[PDB]
Amino acid sequence: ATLKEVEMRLKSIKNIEKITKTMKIVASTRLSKAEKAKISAKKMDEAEQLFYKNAETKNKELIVAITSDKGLCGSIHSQLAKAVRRHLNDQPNADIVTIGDKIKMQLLRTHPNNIKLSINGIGKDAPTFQESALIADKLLSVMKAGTYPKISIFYNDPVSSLSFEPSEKPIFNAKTIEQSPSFGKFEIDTDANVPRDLFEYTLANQMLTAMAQGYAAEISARRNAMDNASKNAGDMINRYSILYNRTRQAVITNELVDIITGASS
Amino acid sequence: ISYAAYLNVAAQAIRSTELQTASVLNRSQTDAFYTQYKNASEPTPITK
Amino acid sequence: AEYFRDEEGQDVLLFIDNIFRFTQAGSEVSALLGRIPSAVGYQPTLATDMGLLQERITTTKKGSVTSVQAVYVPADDLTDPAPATTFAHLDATTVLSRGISELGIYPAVDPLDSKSRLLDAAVVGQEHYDVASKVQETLQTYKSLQDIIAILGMDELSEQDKLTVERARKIQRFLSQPFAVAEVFTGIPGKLVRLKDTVASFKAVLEGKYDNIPEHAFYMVGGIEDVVAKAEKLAA
Amino acid sequence: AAVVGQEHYDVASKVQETLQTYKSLQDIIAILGMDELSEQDKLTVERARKIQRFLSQPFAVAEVFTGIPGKLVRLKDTVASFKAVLEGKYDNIPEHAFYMVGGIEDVVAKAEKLAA
Amino acid sequence: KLQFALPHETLYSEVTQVNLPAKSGRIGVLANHVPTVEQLLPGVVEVMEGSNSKKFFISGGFATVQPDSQLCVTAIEAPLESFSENIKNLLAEAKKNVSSSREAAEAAIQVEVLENLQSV
Amino acid sequence: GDRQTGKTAVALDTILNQKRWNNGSDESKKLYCVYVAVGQKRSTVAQLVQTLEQHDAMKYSIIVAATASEAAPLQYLAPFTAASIGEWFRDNGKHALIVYDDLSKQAVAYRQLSLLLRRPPGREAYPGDVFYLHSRLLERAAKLSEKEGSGSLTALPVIETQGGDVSAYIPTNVISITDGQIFLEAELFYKGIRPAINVGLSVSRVGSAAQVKALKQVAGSLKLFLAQYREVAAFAQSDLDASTKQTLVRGER
Amino acid sequence: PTNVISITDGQIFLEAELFYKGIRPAINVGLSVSRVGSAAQVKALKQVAGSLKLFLAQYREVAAFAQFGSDLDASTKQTLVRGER
Amino acid sequence: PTNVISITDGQIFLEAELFYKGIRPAINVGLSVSRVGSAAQVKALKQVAGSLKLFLAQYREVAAFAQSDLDASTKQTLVRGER
Repeated sequence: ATLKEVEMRLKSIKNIEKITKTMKIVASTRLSKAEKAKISAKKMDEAEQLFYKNAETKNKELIVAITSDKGLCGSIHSQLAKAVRRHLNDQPNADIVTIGDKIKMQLLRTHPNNIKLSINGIGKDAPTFQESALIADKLLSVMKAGTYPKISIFYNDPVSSLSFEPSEKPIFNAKTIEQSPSFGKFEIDTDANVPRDLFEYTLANQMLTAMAQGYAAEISARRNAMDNASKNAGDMINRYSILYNRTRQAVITNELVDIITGASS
Repeated sequence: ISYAAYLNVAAQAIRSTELQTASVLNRSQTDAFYTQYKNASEPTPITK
Repeated sequence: AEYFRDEEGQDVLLFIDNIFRFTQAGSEVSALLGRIPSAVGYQPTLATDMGLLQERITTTKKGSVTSVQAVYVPADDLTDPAPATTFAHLDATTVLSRGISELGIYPAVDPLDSKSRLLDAAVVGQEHYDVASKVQETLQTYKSLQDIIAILGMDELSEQDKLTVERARKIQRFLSQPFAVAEVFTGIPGKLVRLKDTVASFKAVLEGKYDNIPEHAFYMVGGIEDVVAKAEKLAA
Repeated sequence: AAVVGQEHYDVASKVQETLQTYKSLQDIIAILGMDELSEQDKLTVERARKIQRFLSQPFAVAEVFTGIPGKLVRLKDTVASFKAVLEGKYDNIPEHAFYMVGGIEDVVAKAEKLAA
Repeated sequence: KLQFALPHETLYSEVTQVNLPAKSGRIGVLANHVPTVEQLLPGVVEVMEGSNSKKFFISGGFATVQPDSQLCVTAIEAPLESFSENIKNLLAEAKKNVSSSREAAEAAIQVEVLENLQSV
Repeated sequence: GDRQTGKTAVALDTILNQKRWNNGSDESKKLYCVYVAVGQKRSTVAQLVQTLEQHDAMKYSIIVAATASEAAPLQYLAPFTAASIGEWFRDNGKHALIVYDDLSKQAVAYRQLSLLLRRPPGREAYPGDVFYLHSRLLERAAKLSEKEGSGSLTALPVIETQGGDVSAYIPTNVISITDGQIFLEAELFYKGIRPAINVGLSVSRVGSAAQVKALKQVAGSLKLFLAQYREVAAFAQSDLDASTKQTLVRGER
Repeated sequence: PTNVISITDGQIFLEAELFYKGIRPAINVGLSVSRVGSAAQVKALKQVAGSLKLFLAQYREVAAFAQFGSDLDASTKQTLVRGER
Repeated sequence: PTNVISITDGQIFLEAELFYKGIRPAINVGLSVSRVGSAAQVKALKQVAGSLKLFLAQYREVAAFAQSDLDASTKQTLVRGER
């Protein structure tokens, strides 16, 4: 009817409301850990960056991208996809590793050949060294990424805990370390060639930090989005309520007419 | 052995003695599948 | 029933079926009587006719007549005037819903919606009351957690929460008890579980005395004695 | 499936199902977005939006009101046209090209018009 | 100054003398020390801030005295002493597992780590 | 509030506290309570009677009884009849409290009557001059001028809500006529909070000239704290600030 | 309908939306009942369709949450996958 | 209204939101239709007015479906439409 279609769609809306509420709550719970993590990691990373600045480093081509397997957290998946697609116009022949099922899907549509190695089964957990290290290890062995002119990793910088701006940074390869001019004011011997360890070490350290930043933005966005979803659902509840009320009123009117029509006879 | 693999095993080894927290053990585990996407078409999503 | 109550001087236990039929019938003769039918076409004298019947059914100092009046709730809407008026006149409401029957639980009672006014704290004893309050809370938790379990899954919820869910499921299937008249409606011989035994058995479950017994070994069986034996049956 | 035959009937069946899906996901689309839908669902939703646009076929004396010359499409053409769209052969062509036009061939040419 | 940091906790982000084990053997850093990069070998580390001495067990990493006299120590995780015999026994099991060949190398690093721990 | 959620029980509690005041020699504190049992089964009133005997409240009580079986004309005139009794106390300068339970069923009886007199139905199939009826009854509860004697009649009508629908014609009308509402919140009842009231939906517009001065001082705070407890409820339904948690504890206690 | 529903031993509710969904005819068995039941059902057919009902009942609930598009827990999707078929 | 509408040669429904929003009075053009067309009007006002009814029912459509992301083509029409 009017009544039943109003009501059933309102019921759908209700179930959705409850679910978006539920999601938002869990998102907040996860968020506290996520933000905390990102601090410790980021502080550690900055210490490494301290080397790179002073070294004056400054690096066919890698793209790495990070999201979760899990869906619904925002437009994290597709905003990141769009800035990647922009950088697939900045290098068509760049090899995409997609870390996370959702970011896998968006890029896989735009270029599927470019997807060469992809990583799944990461998104569930919060970023961890074990993951970063192994992904790095596979990235080196499988993709031989040291021979790729640069590496670029994309992640989501959590600009504010109400925003996320997708951001990228370049992982300085061993050649960069080699050819950086200040490196003698970071004296080291030929033996134990620092580029060949430092490349690999910062592959993980940069990746883990990137991962932390991304996940922190993602869970934060998930809370925000799920909250906004609940609000949007409220508006729809109210819209179907007015229709319900109008329909209810109309039933009464016809019934009153019926009583009068009867009584008059 | 690779430098970052070397450090990785060492970090895992540190989670032994035995006084170490749950969070350490979580940092020391991953269940994943590195999905070889060679050529669009995907050779098997072999464990990571 | 009155003859039994009064002059046979005995307690009785009346059974009527469905009392919606009584209202509905009355509507038909309202119209024919020329009496302008009141709300939702129900007779204007709905209240007083119900009232007469209900007042007649009572405990008196010579007989205690106990009605079980079956009620058919049109379109499961209790704000339909005929159910709602009866809702007032009752003492021990029970709601039998399709869903719980579908879950395979006999009887089909909605557990939160089964309320009696003769269920009270000292009335049925503080022990009985407190244990039953724990049951209500346990179930209410389970239902809220169904949503978590639905998408996110069971794991994420605390061990305490997980145990609350598991116990609710065990209790849920400890409600499943077969009936003797369901030897043709289910073909499973009935069970009769003493009041004292029920208080004890639900107390036991909550205490987790039998958290080592499978959920389905509570399913469709009687008392605790049965459940232990039924644990053996699955064990074999 | 005999009167207009199995081919017509099948084509009709898929259109009915598709449209009903599109109506169903109106809630989720609004509460969330349509990019917050699964890829499979997103394809059907997109297909249904195309179907919807396709359904406007001008009429001869409605050229007066619309300002668009009327469109009559052969029964043989209709079966052909819908078949292709369901196979998404022409699903990659703007909504606008499917808008206010008759047959499949008209959509193709109107894609050319839009492209300019 | 010391800037001992991990993606886990920030340990010692002046820390007067720090004694480190590096692939260059052992290196000690005191106040103004020359700005170097040293790959930290998996380690037993002492950190002294004034006279007080704190004893890290460190997963190896990188050390970098920066020219602003900030000893950036970056390591995955690190004092070690609270963690501490069953680990030596299970390490013997891992040594027998070194019969199984990368797995041998992993188990060997485990044996190296036990020896390094056992010293303290 | 919701049907038989111990609706009568909330009311009965007042009567029992009034036993204490009644004992008091000040005859303005001798509120001669009247319970007006409208369409209430004789069993239900039997429970009430025994409770009243038990708390010795029978010795100022009046129970005007229009029982469930009793005729709809008796039910119709039952609060009006009762009110005249109340006027006698009030006019005599005494005070008393009359509890009409429940005017919703009183409304139904008037409906039954009106339809039987073939007097037309009106909105929500209730007579239109039901409003007029209710207003007449409720204008007999009044604190009389001192030339007309200090005395008063106080009344607390009980309205039974059909799933909390106060939008219903009989609730809307009464709400306007009366000053204050107490809206018993059924969710709270189900959640075992007895008394079950949401004080977000209870108001009194007879204010603190009906509040003890002492109690006023120490309960401005109380209103505000509970309000905050309610608002900050949803901040617990998430890992959030110590400040919220402080409010929540203070609220929970 | 109300009067008749009370009189009759069953309802065989059909749903229009499900007609469009492609069951043609479409029977919505949520509001379809047969109080007389499976004494009028062949013994073989009683056995085979025994848990047909259970699976469907689970499917109805599971399907309702499932439209959201999220990757739900696998146990629920075991139901979801089976139920669809 | 409907009984009248069937009799009448179009309708001119007016929009409350727009009324407040600076068309005083505000003519909803989604729900304004005619049923005689521009053969009641002279050719200058037919030639200029070509497809504008469609155009602002294309702008209307674009903002209907804007609530995810859409193509620049749609944006162009919406931009024209707004203006």
